[PDB]
Amino acid sequence: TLAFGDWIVHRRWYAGRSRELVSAEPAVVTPLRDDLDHILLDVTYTDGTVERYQLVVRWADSPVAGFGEAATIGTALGPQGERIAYDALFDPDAARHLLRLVDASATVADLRFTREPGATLPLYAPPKVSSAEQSNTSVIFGKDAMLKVFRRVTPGINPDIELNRVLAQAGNRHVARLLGSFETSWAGPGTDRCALGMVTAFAANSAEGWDMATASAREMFADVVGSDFADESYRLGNAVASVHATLAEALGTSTEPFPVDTVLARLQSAARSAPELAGRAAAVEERYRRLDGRAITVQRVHGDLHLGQVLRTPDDWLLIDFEGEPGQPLDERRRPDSPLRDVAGVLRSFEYAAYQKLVELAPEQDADGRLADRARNWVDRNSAAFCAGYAAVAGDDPRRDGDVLAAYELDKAVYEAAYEARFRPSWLPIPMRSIDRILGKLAAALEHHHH
Ligand SMILES: [Mg+2]
Repeated sequence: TLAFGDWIVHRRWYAGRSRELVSAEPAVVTPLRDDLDHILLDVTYTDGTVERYQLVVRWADSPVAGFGEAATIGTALGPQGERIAYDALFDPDAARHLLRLVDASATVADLRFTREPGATLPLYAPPKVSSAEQSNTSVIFGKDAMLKVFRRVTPGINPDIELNRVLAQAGNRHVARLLGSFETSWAGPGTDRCALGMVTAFAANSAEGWDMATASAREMFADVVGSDFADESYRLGNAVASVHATLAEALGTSTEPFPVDTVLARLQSAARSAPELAGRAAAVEERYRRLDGRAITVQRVHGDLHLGQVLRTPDDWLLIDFEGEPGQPLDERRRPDSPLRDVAGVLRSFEYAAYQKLVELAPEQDADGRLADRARNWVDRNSAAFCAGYAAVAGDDPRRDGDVLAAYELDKAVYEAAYEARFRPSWLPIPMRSIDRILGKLAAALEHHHH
């Protein structure tokens, strides 16, 4: 008996949105220590839907200084008197205990922990909660590993754990290597699995691709595009193609028709959010319909790839965060898709990294368009370098199937336009300019005029 409902609604990882909660009750309580409980908490809404959250509770018989407001869940009487319930993920000892359960591949009631074979976990290292992690809770152990504990939990195979495991077990170096994970069942022993968390190698001294790209795209007086960031873009292309190759080998490839109806439905929806799109919708639809019946090769992919999802360590580019297409249910997130769609996601990301500058300037600051010209030249240079690096590993240039590639870029830009129109109108010119450019790129490719 803790007032879970009163506490959870204030948490940044709580996704109740505006909704009235009917109840918030533990579905399963699993003791880990005499003062540590693992809880699956079911929150029920007025429409009858239930959303499950994972909580770990540290009990204290007296107020413990280290915990702040967000980590204080409530109070209850126990067998030795009054107790305060804290969010145990903010307790270094409790976080270390979870890491030790992973290390041992322990089974505690219906909780199953597993250490990846041959992995070493930093049981000695100081645990610190990462403030950057928003949707889940992450605890970084020294400079060696990160424990990510899922907050909202759902049944089925977790794609981030699944694909990271495939990549690590195959020896692919372009990941933050999976070191362990843990899970439970959805409705007691013998029912659907429910992933609970993961442990990955942590890279100190890394840089986010988006930060490196934007720094390059902002260098003053850089009218002659430089080779240093092109070299990085090439190495990034190598890494993405290497990840795709490992995934294709492990999880297979297959053929499907280009998904004309799906991209048309996205276009129809987007055009409702962004009226600017109506003027382009007929042209977009024509290009998509030219792909009706086109067979495409599909495989397991990253699914939400952009420069925010890649890290440069001193030695390599890594891809992270394989949960898949945002907003989609788990089954959909595990569908195979074209590797060219992941390539398209990086190309869109280059466009934003260069053109963010322009939407933030006053018109008078680029009256003759010379900074816009530089942005275009920078995107072209680094897109070519990325595709070339991809080709060097894949043995096939993504630009070869240029029609399919451009159609995926176009579908992303249509979706971006709807987003910017709703949430950031000043950024709308970025995907609108892309749509007109890509319409020509795609028309050229559909006629086999691309290089
Ligand atoms: Mg991410």
